[PDB]
Amino acid sequence: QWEAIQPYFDNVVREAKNFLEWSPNKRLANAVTVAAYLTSQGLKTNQVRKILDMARTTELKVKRGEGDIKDDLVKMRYLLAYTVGKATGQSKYSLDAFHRILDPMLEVLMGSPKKENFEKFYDFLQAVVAYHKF
Amino acid sequence: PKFIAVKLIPKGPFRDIPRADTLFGAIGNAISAIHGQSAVEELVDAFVGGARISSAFPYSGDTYYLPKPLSVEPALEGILTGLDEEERYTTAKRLRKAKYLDLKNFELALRLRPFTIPEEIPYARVDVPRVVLDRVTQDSSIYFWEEIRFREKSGVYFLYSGPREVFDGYIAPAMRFLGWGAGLFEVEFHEMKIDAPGSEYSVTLSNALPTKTPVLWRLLRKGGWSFGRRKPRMTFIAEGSIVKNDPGGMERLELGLSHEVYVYGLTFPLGVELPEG
Amino acid sequence: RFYGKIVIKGKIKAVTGLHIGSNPVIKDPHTGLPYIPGSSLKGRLRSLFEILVNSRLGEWREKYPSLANYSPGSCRPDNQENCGKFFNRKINRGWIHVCPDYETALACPVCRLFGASGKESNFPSRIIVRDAFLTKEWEEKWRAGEAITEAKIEVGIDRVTSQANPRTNERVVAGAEFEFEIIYNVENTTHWRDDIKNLLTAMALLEDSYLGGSGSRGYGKVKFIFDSFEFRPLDYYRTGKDEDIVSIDAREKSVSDILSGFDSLFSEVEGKLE
Amino acid sequence: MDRRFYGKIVIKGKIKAVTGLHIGSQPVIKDPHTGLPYIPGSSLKGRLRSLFEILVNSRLGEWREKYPSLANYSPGSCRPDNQENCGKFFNRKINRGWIHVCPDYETALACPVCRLFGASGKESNFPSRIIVRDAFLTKEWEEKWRAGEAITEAKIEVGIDRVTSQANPRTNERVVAGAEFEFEIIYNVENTTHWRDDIKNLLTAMALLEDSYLGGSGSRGYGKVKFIFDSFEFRPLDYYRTGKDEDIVSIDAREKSVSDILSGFDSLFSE
RNA sequence: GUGGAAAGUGGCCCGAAACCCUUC
Repeated sequence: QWEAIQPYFDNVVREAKNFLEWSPNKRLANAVTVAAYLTSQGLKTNQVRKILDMARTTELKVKRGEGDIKDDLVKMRYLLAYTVGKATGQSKYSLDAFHRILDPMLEVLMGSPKKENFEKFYDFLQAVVAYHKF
Repeated sequence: PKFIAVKLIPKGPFRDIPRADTLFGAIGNAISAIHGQSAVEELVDAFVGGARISSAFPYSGDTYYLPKPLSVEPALEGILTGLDEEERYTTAKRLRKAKYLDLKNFELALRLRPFTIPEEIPYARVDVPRVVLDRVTQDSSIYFWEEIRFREKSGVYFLYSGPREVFDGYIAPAMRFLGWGAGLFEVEFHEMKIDAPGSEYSVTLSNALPTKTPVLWRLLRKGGWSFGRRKPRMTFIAEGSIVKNDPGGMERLELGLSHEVYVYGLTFPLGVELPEG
Repeated sequence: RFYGKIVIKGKIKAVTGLHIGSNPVIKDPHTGLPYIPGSSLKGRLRSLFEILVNSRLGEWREKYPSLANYSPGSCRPDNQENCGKFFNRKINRGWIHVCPDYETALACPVCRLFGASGKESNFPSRIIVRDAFLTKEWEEKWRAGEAITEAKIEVGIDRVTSQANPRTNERVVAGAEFEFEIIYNVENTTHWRDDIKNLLTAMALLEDSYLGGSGSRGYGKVKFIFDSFEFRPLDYYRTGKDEDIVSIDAREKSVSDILSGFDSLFSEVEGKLE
Repeated sequence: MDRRFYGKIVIKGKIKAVTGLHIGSQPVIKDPHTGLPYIPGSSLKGRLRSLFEILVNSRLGEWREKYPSLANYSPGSCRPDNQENCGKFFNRKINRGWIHVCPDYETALACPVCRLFGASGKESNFPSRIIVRDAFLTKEWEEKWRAGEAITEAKIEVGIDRVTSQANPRTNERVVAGAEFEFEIIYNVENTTHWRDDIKNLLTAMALLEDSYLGGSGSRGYGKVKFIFDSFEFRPLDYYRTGKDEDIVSIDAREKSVSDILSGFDSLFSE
């Protein structure tokens, strides 16, 4: 089922927290394995669906809505730990695998980065999602 | 020969590539529109009688394509001896799809040297299935009427081997007059250079009406209504063949209108040394 | 003669998108972009204008004197050409308006602004509707993706089973300026004022009716924001360093441009007039 | 045979839907760039037309001479006899369903539905004479969406049948109750005697749509559209040809119960 | 003095039918 290469791929993403100036296959080649660990545990979609709506709305705010996501990125950062605190037993044992990636990414990526800088993270946000079903 | 070029930046589709005589029709209607009624090509008779038009391809970038020195079709196997013994089929690329060539593969596509064919051709001869409509009701009537369609940065050009006084007096005002939608047109003048060796027998660069002198030439048949009544067929040499036993095939007077339409076909040389024939 | 080539240059915003078809897909020439073909713009721009003068033929009748032998109708009941109802020209199924002679079509206000043919007539259309080609905002918008088309699905809902069926449409994205242009020959200077007023009338019939395919349920609703009325009298071609009219550009609403600033725009072109 | 328009009466819409709205696509339906809700014209036109022809199906027994080409039909259904024309007031197999389409011109010129929503078929194909704009979300809710306070909130249903309720759920993502959709609707006016019995014939359908729903699962809510009109104005050919900034404007006070401004239809009207 | 001159890929079509976010 779960094997230690998969949290070590998560640890490559979490300790090599810098993906922003990296290759566009460094995202996808890890995003399978990440989601593989994220589908090795349960991680059903409907509690993750609160996160993705905050992405797509801020993605439309990227597409000529504002200059950046300055204050609204906090509630993207907040609601992950909120779901962690809400998660109980069969979920907080598992949902932290989704949690341990977006916080250390968005830490320095709340440096008010460019829309072309954040799009490289939003593509990873999308990139995790489909391999839940695959 | 430092003959200048005229690059026509399009903005969209053309009906056809203008076939080196339809411009001289269009130049005629242009100088019929401007300059009154008697500064028209009757007055420009002795001025195109020493200077030529001779259309050619688009460019697709800045690589000014040029049609073919047709004097490489006889002894193509005499050219490509340097290749391996599977050179036939590159000859079929340089005979059957032999359409247009780069300049660097045109100063040595003649003069008996191993040229190379290009492939970035800015054609989209597309099949645009246009209009179907009745003013009150349905209409089914898919009548096609296809047109040509270009690339992103391409465009037709043509040449001008003449004195620049005559160019800027008739044709250069007319080349901005030309600018149903397919007349999309922005004009940008230029100069050009061609190496062009000794002038025994060489290319015409136009569509051609010769004076009875046949040497290795694709035949053409060009119609054209040209203010109403259908012009005759007027058998032509195609783009770029070799009639240089002293040409000067005069423009042909026609009949049908009040003032005569008279069709182009007078050519201008280049440099080729052809193998035999 | 020729004292001509008025350039109306502008941008047409499709407020709810377009469906100039060819799954039905839009016309996409060589780069994958869509575009309004200038054929469709001229065609809808003559259908609206021809039905306008179909309603209004019996009352103009002195201005445009050749439009008096018609007495409105279509010649689809009496299946013959040249029938005096309004319009014959049976092409394959349709019936459009074309005057069958040049001498008549020097005066028919629709026909002398989009031309005439058939047998021994040959009137040139006096207008050049350039195809509009996706101005440089939405070209650079397209380069990063942005999905310039939009697959839209409708259904034929029944009422005794309430079943349905996919009929996809794939229209252009709602809101896209297209770099719209119009070139017009200004032969017969006495005709010209009413002529470009009539072209602006036909364009003002748009923004209130459907361009582009399956209209009347969305899919049309275009807006001309045309910037620069120009002029190219007879000196723009023999020369062209200077000396041509450039009109006001910014917020010219076509339902207000038609006369409320037009005679303030006409009189500068009256300054050349030759 | 003539189209012969002079007219284009327009109504400026404003369908503030209350209690939800779920129009569907491939989830609400904004395919263009400004992600939003909107009502795409054709879902309003088809819900107008099917409801109006359901009214005409029951009320054909008393008009029956007015709109004379209606009298070629029966109030039944072409469901059992699967022929594309049967003599009943339902025909025109689309792919598996049936809609009312008069397959002629002169039978469609008089038909009280088909003179207002267009014919099709062999050789005939009447133009619909009504123009149903795509209803985009108004500028007020655009400004109130830029500032947070989100529109298009989701909603979960379940299939809790009369078994052990292991009900598989299904989210729907309807539009929030209260959404001004800035609607616009144009009707081409031709040959005036053919006119006053048309928009009065039209609004009743919208009145029925004021009682019924549009947009999706309307049997469990999701309707209540409340067409609070804005313009009721009319744009004659006397200024499409010569635009002097003049127009013939009606009044949009609250609504009409049943055609209270039938008298004010003809206030300054000859065409 | 232009293989020309006139020629809306158009007309019709609800993304609809049903479903208690509730039980153990």
